[PDB]
Order: sequence, then structure tokens, then C-alpha cells
Amino acid sequence: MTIPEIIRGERGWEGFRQAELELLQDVIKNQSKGYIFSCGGGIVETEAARKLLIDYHKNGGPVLLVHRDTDQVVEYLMRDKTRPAYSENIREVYERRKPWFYECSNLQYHSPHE
Ligand SMILES: O=C(O)C1=C[C@@H](O)[C@@H](O)[C@H](O)C1
Repeated sequence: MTIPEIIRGERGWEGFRQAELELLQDVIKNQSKGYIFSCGGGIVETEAARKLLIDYHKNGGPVLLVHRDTDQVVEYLMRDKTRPAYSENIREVYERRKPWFYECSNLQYHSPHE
């Protein structure tokens, strides 16, 4: 089943975050070398997932953070009709997540001429 479909059923956001954690757990040990992975946007707000990322980049890593302007990243997600009414504002999510991304990141890259 799909990700938005998981959000609707008994799973919700509760089970979805542990669905990520178990895949990340499995990927880190099994697919340990020779891959490049795009993680979820909110992987970083599961406490146990942060421990895995931090533990990974403390002994070799690497874990790359990509962060465009905080205005332009917002308008990409605001321009997306799939978004429940009364759900979290993107400003407050990005600002709460920012310190966790840094903590969980080994490397950093932003385009010098965006
Ligand atoms: O902003 C987020 O927390 C998410 C971003 C997407 O990559 C998906 O992981 C999901 O829609 C949640």
C-alpha cells in the first residue's frame, strides 16, 4: 500500500513512523555499502531514527543534508493540494526539525548560485 493510504487507516502517523524506523534499521545493516538513499522528509522526528543516523555518521557515515532557502522550500510544499486542513504549518515544522537535521547530518551542500 501507499504512504498516504497508511495515514488514513488504523496505522495513522503512529504506525507510519515505526514503518520508517524498521526499514531504515533493515537498510542500514543489509544495504550497508554501495547504495545512495533518499530518506523521508520527517524521518528526523522519530527519536530512535535520529539515534541510528547519528550512530551511522559518527563512525564513517555519510549523511548529507540538502536545504534550499526556507522560503522556497515552503512554497513547494504549500503548492501541493494534498494537505489536510488544520494540519501543521510548514514554518513550525522546518524550524523544529532544523536542529535535528544538523545533529543527524555528517555533510552539507547548498548550491552557491541558486
Ligand atoms: O514532510 C514529511 O514529514 C513527509 C515527507 C515525505 O517525504 C514523506 O515521507 C511523507 O509524506 C512525510
